[PDB]
Amino acid sequence: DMEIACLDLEGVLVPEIWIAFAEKTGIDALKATTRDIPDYDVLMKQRLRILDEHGLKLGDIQEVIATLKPLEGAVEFVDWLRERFQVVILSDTFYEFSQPLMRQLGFPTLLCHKLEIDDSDRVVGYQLRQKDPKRQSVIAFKSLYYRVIAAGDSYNDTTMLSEAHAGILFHAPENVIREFPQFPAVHTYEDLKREFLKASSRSLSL
Amino acid sequence: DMEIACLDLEGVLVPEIWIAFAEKTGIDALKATTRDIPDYDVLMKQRLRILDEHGLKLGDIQEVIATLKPLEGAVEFVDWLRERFQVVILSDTFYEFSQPLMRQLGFPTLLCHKLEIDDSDRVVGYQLRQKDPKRQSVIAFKSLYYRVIAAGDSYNDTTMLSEAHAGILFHAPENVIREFPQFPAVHTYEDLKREFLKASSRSLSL
Ligand SMILES: [Mg+2]
Ligand SMILES: [Mg+2]
Ligand SMILES: [Mg+2]
Ligand SMILES: [Mg+2]
Repeated sequence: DMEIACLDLEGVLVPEIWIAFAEKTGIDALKATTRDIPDYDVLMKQRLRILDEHGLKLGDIQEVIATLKPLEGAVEFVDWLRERFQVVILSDTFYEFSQPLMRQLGFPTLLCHKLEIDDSDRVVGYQLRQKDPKRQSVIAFKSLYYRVIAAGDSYNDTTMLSEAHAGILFHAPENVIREFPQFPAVHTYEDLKREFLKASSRSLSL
Repeated sequence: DMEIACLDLEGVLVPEIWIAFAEKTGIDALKATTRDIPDYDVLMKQRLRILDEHGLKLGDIQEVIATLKPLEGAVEFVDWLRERFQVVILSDTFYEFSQPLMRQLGFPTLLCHKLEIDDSDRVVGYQLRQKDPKRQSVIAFKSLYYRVIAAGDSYNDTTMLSEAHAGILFHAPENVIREFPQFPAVHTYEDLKREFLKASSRSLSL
């Protein structure tokens, strides 16, 4: 009966940060995701190039991300979940990029990657923490004898969902839902609550 | 590099929960200690029996514990820490006893043990998650390539502190302080902040 709820960040609790950053700054180029560029090391090399070409330092970038908001209903959902589970966020975001949004969620433990910042505050590099990081985080909780219930919205979440004791697709695209019928797929926070209740070994209230 | 701050709960952020609870009830028989009964299983079995004899269901217990508050300054300290680190609380108490205190700290991730609750809300047993749970939690975060900075107040916390990359003693007894000089020993939240800054590999502000 010892359970950790692991959540993806972008698309589950907050908007896709780079697309939202692109929308705020008018830099259309930054709307690009893995659907356009598969290799995260390349995409991260590129995104950082574009930022530097626009003279956007870390402080500048954080100013923009500070104007973003959690998805409607997301904070209430996190509050509900924290009353019932230990809540850990597993994301391929970066600490320095996501900080203003994480504050609005009450800074739940976040397991993600980091940036490399020079003495002039420029984003020159990044470090991926490890391979298959969300799956490996689930393994770490299993080593502590936790049952893990995980929710994610995209293909890059399916290893986490498969490794967990129970996985839930939230707001997932139809292709993903069709490819992974083993996970319940829901698209409202209330329904997501109900899937956490179904997956739990405990008797919990909605 | 990437840093998790692990905090012991009781004595660092909140009062010793069992002892405070037993005092608040006025029931002398609930006040027996590990000194009176050094076998923990026998002690816990006795506690559960006396609770039941006095009709104290989980809801009654939590109502009493909900009158406890975090130590003066602990709320601010947790907030300060969450701006700078990923924060995880480690404890040898039970989820059901800590829940009303955790709520007051914004429900940071808590890795601890669990009680067994029957359908009538009676406390009918307990489950320890694993041996040396705090030390093993540090090992789990190391398996995800985190550097761990830990703080604790007791002799038993020293396994956790030794396992961490940096350990800090907070409100520790003289015997612990002197036998473990490798951990800086402090007793105010401001000094605790300063020890987290010293232990960090990153440039962080007070
Ligand atoms: Mg996502
Ligand atoms: Mg999505
Ligand atoms: Mg303690
Ligand atoms: Mg103490």
